[PDB]
Amino acid sequence: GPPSGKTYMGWWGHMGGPKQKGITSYAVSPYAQKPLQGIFHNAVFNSFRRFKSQFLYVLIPAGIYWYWWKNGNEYNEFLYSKAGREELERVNV
Amino acid sequence: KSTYRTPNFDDVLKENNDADKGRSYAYFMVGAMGLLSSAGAKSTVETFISSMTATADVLAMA
Amino acid sequence: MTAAEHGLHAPAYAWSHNGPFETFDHASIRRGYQVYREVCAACHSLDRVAWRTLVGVSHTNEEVRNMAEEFEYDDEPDEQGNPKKRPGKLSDYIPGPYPNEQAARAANQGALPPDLSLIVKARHGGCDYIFSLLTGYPDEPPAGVALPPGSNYNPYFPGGSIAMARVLFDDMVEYEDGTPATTSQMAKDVTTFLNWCAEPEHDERKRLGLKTVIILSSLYLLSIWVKKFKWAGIKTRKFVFNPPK
Amino acid sequence: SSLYKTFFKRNAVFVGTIFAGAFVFQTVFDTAITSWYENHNKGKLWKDVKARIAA
Amino acid sequence: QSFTSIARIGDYILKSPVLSKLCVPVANQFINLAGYKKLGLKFDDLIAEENPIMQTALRRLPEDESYARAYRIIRAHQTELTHHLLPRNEWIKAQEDVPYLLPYILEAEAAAKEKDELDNIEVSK
Amino acid sequence: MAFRKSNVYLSLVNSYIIDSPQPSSINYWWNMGSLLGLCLVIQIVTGIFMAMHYSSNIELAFSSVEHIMRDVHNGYILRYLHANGASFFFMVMFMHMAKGLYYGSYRSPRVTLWNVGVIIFTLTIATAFLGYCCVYGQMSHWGATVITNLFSAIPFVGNDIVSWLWGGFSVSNPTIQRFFALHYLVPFIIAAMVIMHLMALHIHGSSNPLGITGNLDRIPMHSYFIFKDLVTVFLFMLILALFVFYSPNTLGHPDNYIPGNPLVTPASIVPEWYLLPFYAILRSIPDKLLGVITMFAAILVLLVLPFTDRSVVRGNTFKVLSKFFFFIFVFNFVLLGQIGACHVEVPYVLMGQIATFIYFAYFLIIVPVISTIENVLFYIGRVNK
Amino acid sequence: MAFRKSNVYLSLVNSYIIDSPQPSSINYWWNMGSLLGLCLVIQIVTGIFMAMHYSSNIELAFSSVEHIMRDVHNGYILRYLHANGASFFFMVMFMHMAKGLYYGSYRSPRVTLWNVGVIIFTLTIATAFLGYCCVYGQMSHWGATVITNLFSAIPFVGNDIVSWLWGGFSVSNPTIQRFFALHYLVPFIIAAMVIMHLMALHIHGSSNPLGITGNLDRIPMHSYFIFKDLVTVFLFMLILALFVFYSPNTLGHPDNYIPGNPLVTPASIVPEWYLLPFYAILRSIPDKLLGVITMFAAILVLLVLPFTDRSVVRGNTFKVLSKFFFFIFVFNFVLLGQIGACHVEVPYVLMGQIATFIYFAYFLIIVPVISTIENVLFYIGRVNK
Ligand code: HEM
Ligand code: HEM
Ligand code: HEM
Ligand code: HEM
Ligand code: HEM
Ligand SMILES: COc1c(O)c(C)c(C/C=C(\C)CC/C=C(\C)CC/C=C(/C)CC/C=C(\C)CC/C=C(\C)CCC=C(C)C)c(O)c1OC
Ligand SMILES: COc1c(O)c(C)c(C/C=C(\C)CC/C=C(\C)CC/C=C(/C)CC/C=C(\C)CC/C=C(\C)CCC=C(C)C)c(O)c1OC
Ligand SMILES: C/C=C(C)/C=C/C=C/C(OC)[C@@H](C)[C@H](OC)[C@@H](C)CCc1oc2c(O)c(OC)cc(OC)c2c(=O)c1C
Ligand SMILES: C/C=C(C)/C=C/C=C/C(OC)[C@@H](C)[C@H](OC)[C@@H](C)CCc1oc2c(O)c(OC)cc(OC)c2c(=O)c1C
Repeated sequence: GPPSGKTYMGWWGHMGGPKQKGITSYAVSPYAQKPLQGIFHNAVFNSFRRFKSQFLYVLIPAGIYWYWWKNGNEYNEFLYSKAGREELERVNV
Repeated sequence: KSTYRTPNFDDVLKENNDADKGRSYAYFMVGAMGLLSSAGAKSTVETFISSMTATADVLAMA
Repeated sequence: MTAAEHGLHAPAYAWSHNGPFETFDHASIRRGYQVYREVCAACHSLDRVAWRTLVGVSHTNEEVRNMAEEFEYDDEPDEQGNPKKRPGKLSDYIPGPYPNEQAARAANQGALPPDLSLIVKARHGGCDYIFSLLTGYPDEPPAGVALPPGSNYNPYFPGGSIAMARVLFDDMVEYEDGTPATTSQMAKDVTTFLNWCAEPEHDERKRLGLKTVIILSSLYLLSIWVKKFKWAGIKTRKFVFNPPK
Repeated sequence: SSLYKTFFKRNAVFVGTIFAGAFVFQTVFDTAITSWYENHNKGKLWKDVKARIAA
Repeated sequence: QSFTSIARIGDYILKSPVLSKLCVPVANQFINLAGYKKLGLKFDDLIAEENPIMQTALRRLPEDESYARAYRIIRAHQTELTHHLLPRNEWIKAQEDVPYLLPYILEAEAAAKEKDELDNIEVSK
Repeated sequence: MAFRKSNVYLSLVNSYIIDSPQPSSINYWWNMGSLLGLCLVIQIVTGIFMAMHYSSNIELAFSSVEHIMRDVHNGYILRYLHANGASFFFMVMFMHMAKGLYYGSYRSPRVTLWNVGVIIFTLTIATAFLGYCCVYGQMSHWGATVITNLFSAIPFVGNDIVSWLWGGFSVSNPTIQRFFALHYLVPFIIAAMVIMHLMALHIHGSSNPLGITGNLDRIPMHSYFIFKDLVTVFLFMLILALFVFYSPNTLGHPDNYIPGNPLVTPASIVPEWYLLPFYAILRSIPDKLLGVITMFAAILVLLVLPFTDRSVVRGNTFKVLSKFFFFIFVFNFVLLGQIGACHVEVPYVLMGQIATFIYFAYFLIIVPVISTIENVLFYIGRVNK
Repeated sequence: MAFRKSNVYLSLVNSYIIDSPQPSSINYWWNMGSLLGLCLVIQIVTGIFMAMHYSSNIELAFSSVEHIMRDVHNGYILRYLHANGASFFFMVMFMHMAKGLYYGSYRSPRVTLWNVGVIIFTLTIATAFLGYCCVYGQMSHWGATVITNLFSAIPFVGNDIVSWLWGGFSVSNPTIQRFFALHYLVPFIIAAMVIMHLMALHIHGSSNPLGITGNLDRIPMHSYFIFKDLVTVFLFMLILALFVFYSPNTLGHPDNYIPGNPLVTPASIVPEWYLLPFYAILRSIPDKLLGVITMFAAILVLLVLPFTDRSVVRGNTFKVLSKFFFFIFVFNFVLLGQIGACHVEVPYVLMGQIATFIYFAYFLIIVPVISTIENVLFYIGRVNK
């Protein structure tokens, strides 16, 4: 038809992957499988894994920013109380 | 390994003494989702359609 | 910012309409209307509330009709074109005390009493704030506070200096249902009434929410199950590699 | 379950039955909820306040 | 960033025994934390392939390595979607985590760099 | 062939929604895009039904919205869906963008996809501002005033642009009537840009959490991801429902229940929450022109990431330093928003200026430096010469 | 390959507008479609700029249009472009349709193309009616009244539809505000249908005046038909300009310079000219229900032509009887419109009933009979046994 730019994805039968040989896959009908009362007993000590790896990447930046926020806030509170109106005059303009 | 030697699926396979166990569960779930969706869609359509009916302030008894 | 400039944080009272399953108390709404009529209406308009919305909420069809007819509204000119007036009907909006803004400022030392139709939604703190303001006038300002002439002190108002004096005093209203008209009782009632004015759909809205949340919850739990079923072949799929010669 | 295999017998539920069940649900569910709701709020409703007024 | 450039910097560090003893332990620990070996991948399996250098390189890979990369990638996707890692005895060991594609990449970058040089050569008389 | 393939209209549907080959391993983070299409539909449908009852005249606009709230059957549901839906539209857009950032979705060959996304984001921000003005509450009037004035910073012809945008001496009837007309239009331009977004998506397909090729194991969109989308569609609706029915005003500002007043700017004025990080960035620069330049640049700098990401692998899944600094970026962005909600006062002004620096330094400095270091670390950890 | 081919967005432009293979012999009758796209653009652009100044409240609508006429700089140009452009939009649509009728463009394999066209026509008629109501002159009010009442003819639930469409007891403020909102929407749905129209056009290409294959001699759209389109674009603009500047009210009705009055229907009420043939058809049936059924059927019967054209060649170019009866159809259609403009009086009522019959008989009787006869005439004139 109208031509076409070459891409990095094709379609079923010519996806653009490398030639596959030697790999054999197996599967079983959902119909033949245990109705979903399985997970648990086999899979709940399993997961809750992927966040043992991750929680530090989230928590430590979170901690840094929460600490930094709490500190600046408590300082602003002091500045606008009676006790701090002297420091307020100093740091303001 | 020989491709005729099928890997173990015993952890997943329902020990089949009841044949239509997963089918009856799946079709009940699929059926119930279909029911509550249709009722939801009906209610959503009626909500919008009724917003076009005469507003509370224009129903004057002259 | 200083605490005075911020205003005192209003505390959380146990309003009977707080909570997902709770309707307004309609007896409190009924009473609150009386407090509005007999105290507040002298300075505060209620422009967005039509008489008809009272019917079936706080009053009967008959009661509201009598109340509306106590007021005169402009009517269509007669056969000859001269203007003429009319008793009020249910289609009319509750009339305000002043004809224009300039007349309202004249009667209040130059200050403008806001319309109260939305006042509960137009302030942080909502019912807690309105109530606390009305019951929170100290007999004397804290020491050192120099109040402008014509101003009043109230810790819950930002800046402390408010142009409305305390107006609620014990037993200035004779509740039609026998209830002791203490100042905190009257405050509780108007505030409940003003929440209804601002949110007339409240009771019905929460009833619809209850149905909507139950259906959607079920649909959520259901779709999880259906997804897992439709994915079971893919999730338990197994591969083997036998490297080619 | 064998409760399914009595009504629908290993076949899925069909749209017509789904649509029909939905009309039934709508009415039943609404009454059940309104009932619970009005009961939970007994005392506070206009229904209840009107029972204490007469003029 | 080209692999020619990563190789330049990396080899400089690897030779000078000041840096070599300082960095490689850091790098070794970074690689273990990365976690790709627990999915059954080698680092070179991770290189973004949607460019001409990497397509040239993958084209030139011997058959047996190609089929092996294909299996490791498919096995990684399947494990990822089950939210598991492989059994530890299936993990890629450090001895196996070789730069198998690197020589083909470096070769293709040099060929490409020369063409760019020759297409733009000036002449002096 | 099957009719769904052979028919001219259905084949579009088939290639985008039914047979479209998806990488087997995409996770629930790839559900946000369908949720954005859903959001766009909710906003358009509820807006059209409200438009039927809305008057754009500056005398009538606020009351016409009160009329929708009070007199229109289910009117409060339409308005609360629209208002809360706009917020949910931004929550999900930020997540869609953050997903793209984390997994290197902006990378080649999806640069065009990313750039069109940045345009949609600008258009969506402009659309919500136009809608917010239509209420004509206090926040509406001063929002319209402040934001149209952004253009006064333009050298020589800036005040001319502003008076042209206003249609007069100040924000008035001309202004609100044209902002309604424009608010109606731009959603349809966003719809056309979404189609262009999906066109660029289709030629390369989705990426996946491993950052490598998906070509070796695809499964069809239909069934698997249609029903997987359904899971998050309902969860999305559940939560939106909890706000609309139980807490409809929690995400807005009480001052916009006060009719706009040209003579008085409330002390309590605060931008809409989804605009706060950008507001903070502008407020941190004590110069008019440079304030508005830096704020716009905070959006355009998103365009720079395909070039400053020097890594040789797509995405952060196997990158220890990049993961860490990504979350520094996210929480820095939340801080920018918390600063925006605060007063221009001592600790806050400095914190905002430092957070602003961190925001830009991420794209221009941290990512190029760190991705280079990670490149080299990957190499010397395996090569033995 | 060339960038115009390789780029995802430009290749669409290239395949539709630049390299698109056209049959060498298409004549100026094939210029109408581009003129329709141009019309759609003129209507949308001028409508949006006017919307900026328009108030849909029933108290303000007529005055807000007078405000556009008097106070808005170049406002009279926008309004007159919009109003006269709507008329020109119909002139060109009738010609585009008549072209299709004559050259057998509705035939296989372009049936889908034709059917989508019929939908666009219905949508365009509904859009112009919605706009006409927005003026709220006398013709606006009674047009809205008469046309919403079309639906009251529906068995049992008809008056319920009408009161729902009105939003009350009669055509009032609810009605005009929702008709403006709808008038703004439907042009964009027409735009999406035009894209679907061009999609079906693209897979089979244009037909040509000979009615045979174009595959043996194509020339590119670009240059040849781009510049050929330009010729009729300017001629179209010239003539539209003569009306807009020199005769801006000649195609409208003087009664719509009178504000709508719910108590008085002018004796001089006449539909817009482009609706007259259909009006006449309805008026010819002395029954309420059957009047509105027959009128709608006069539009739907266009769908029947691919089946009742029995000929074995596409188009009327080499068909003596078909050419003759085609022009009977055209001039019969003009008569229907001249009857519509007349009083319900003696000669006219009968003439309208006979012209109505001729209208339907063309599709259902004349074309099948005549095309069969012509089939046989072509055969026995050459076969010698
Ligand atoms: C009757 C019990 C009553 C109520 C209720 C009430 C409420 C009220 C509110 C909530 C405000 C707004 C305060 C704010 O800005 O947060 C307000 C303001 C004013 N009022 Fe009032 N008010 C009640 C009664 C009365 C009466 C009878 C008068 C007139 C004598 C009066 C006056 C005013 C004025 C003036 C203000 C303006 C405050 C300011 O701008 O400083 N109110 N009221
Ligand atoms: C991407 C789409 C859209 C977004 C993000 C959006 C957002 C908004 C926002 C933020 C508001 C103010 C909400 C508030 O009341 O606080 C608003 C108001 C409004 N919008 Fe939209 N809008 C969109 C599309 C539309 C469309 C297509 C229409 C159609 C006319 C429309 C009509 C209106 C109207 C009538 C109002 C005023 C009523 C109200 O305040 O809710 N909107 N919109
Ligand atoms: C109304 C707005 C938008 C819509 C409807 C939309 C829709 C989609 C859809 C359906 C997908 C595929 C599924 C997914 O990955 O979630 C997608 C992918 C993508 N979108 Fe958007 N999008 C929108 C806005 C944006 C924005 C604002 C950006 C970035 C600035 C963006 C960047 C991307 C990218 C880079 C991808 C590819 C992700 C990957 O495969 O790794 N989009 N979008
Ligand atoms: C296919 C597109 C359209 C057609 C055929 C069309 C047709 C019409 C017609 C017949 C009128 C009445 C003209 C008269 O004054 O006598 C009208 C009025 C109007 N239209 Fe449109 N229209 C279209 C699109 C639009 C769009 C997208 C807008 C955008 C809001 C719009 C806004 C208006 C306004 C504001 C009026 C009242 C001003 C006036 O009377 O001219 N129109 N339209
Ligand atoms: C806004 C309206 C429309 C637009 C923009 C449009 C546009 C086009 C364009 C660009 C062409 C190709 C050039 C030409 O043949 O003129 C075309 C062809 C065609 N259109 Fe339309 N059209 C519209 C409405 C209609 C209607 C109302 C019908 C019929 C009920 C229709 C029937 C056809 C047919 C059958 C063809 C093919 C003609 C042939 O090649 O012999 N169109 N149209
Ligand atoms: C390869 O990656 C993909 C992928 O391609 C797709 C498609 C999906 C699935 C997601 C989608 C298909 C989203 C699609 C949605 C859109 C493109 C929507 C575009 C926007 C719109 C606003 C639609 C246009 C709507 C209107 C004009 C509104 C209609 C108005 C009406 C009916 C008014 C009615 C009222 C009256 C009074 C008449 C994926 O999930 C995905 O990755 C996993
Ligand atoms: C095989 O046959 C063909 C053929 O395919 C083509 C393409 C042509 C040539 C004709 C065309 C390409 C027509 C094309 C035009 C369209 C499809 C137009 C679709 C309609 C629209 C309304 C466009 C969308 C427009 C808008 C949203 C308006 C933009 C609004 C703006 C800028 C508002 C600005 C204002 C402010 C205040 C910001 C032929 O002639 C032909 O046969 C000879
Ligand atoms: C016809 C269309 C026109 C003229 C305008 C469209 C384009 C403009 C924008 O982006 C597209 C623009 C919204 C901007 O984007 C950089 C946003 C981040 C705005 C951020 C923003 O919000 C505020 C706001 O909401 C307020 O409310 C009460 C008040 C405000 O001051 C106190 C602000 C404010 O100081 C800023 C910077
Ligand atoms: C929300 C949208 C709604 C409810 C309506 C849209 C759909 C309706 C149509 O088609 C789409 C409709 C326009 C119809 O189509 C059969 C046209 C041919 C109308 C023909 C028409 O015009 C008249 C007109 O203009 C008038 O003006 C003064 C007065 C009229 O009486 C005297 C008429 C009239 O008697 C008829 C039949």
